[PDB]
Amino acid sequence: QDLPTLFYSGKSNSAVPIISESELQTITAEPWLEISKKGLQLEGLNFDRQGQLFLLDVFEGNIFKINPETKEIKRPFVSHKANPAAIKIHKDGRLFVCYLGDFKSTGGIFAATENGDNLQDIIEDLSTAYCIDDMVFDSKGGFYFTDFRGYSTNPLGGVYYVSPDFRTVTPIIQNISVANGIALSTDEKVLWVTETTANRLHRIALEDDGVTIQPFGATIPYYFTGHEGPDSCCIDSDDNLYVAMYGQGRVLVFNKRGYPIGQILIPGRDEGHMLRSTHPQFIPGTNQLIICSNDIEMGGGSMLYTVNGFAKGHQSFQFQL
Ligand SMILES: [Ca+2]
Ligand SMILES: [Ca+2]
Repeated sequence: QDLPTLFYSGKSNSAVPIISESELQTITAEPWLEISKKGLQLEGLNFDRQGQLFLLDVFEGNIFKINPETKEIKRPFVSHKANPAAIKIHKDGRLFVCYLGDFKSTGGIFAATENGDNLQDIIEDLSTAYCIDDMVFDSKGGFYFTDFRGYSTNPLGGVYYVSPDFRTVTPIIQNISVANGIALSTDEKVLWVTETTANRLHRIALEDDGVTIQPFGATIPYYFTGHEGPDSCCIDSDDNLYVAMYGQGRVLVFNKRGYPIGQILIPGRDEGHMLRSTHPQFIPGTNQLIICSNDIEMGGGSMLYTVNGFAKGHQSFQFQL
């Protein structure tokens, strides 16, 4: 575990650090496992109850299952829906796959066993205009998802909440220029959302009903910078937020109050390599972070990188007892 590590030193230990990105505690990720020498748009990291890693690639729709110990890579099935972008495992073991469809309106969410059986349309694709990029389950089995639509000045995107019985969809926050990453705080009273095409971080304080925003509760604690923008995110047990930066070859880390406290660089970024860092996720029961990226832009491969985060990963829904 002699991996580069993030510590609570200097301004990384302050509740409200006044600091610039160039001054952030920074480490460079170590190569962990090459998924392929061919360029694949890796995304959707998620570990099952047995600690096995699941992920996928957007353009081909391959679903991969990796053994963290042996490093064995399996490709159980392929998405029957176009451009899947995330995998969130349910408490019952099912894999929920978010997909973008035609990037205009035919996205949605389907569920299936880890072998690709029992395909279920959780959020049907053609009846609604959503193009879903990611989601996060609450402790009740309900979930919040990101509507990945629009662009900079055309905020068609937003965040919606699906009831535990999957029968209702409630808008949480709209007018977002491509909602991408999403995460719930450990107490599930704060929702973090990334807006890719406008480079903004959203922090949303929720009422006890989990759907109503507290007065003046949705704010912009951080304005990102650089092409292209923030991507997927996850938290750790200390409520820090890890945000993969798409096209920037890095991951930014924020404390529970939304202040930057860490920075993780992907090797080769300065030369234009592996800039497509899309998703961060912890190996269950540890503080070892895995980050997927790819070198499609340079005709390179698809690689998973690793570093040690500030704390152990949070026990999300798939680990509930
Ligand atoms: Ca749709
Ligand atoms: Ca994403």
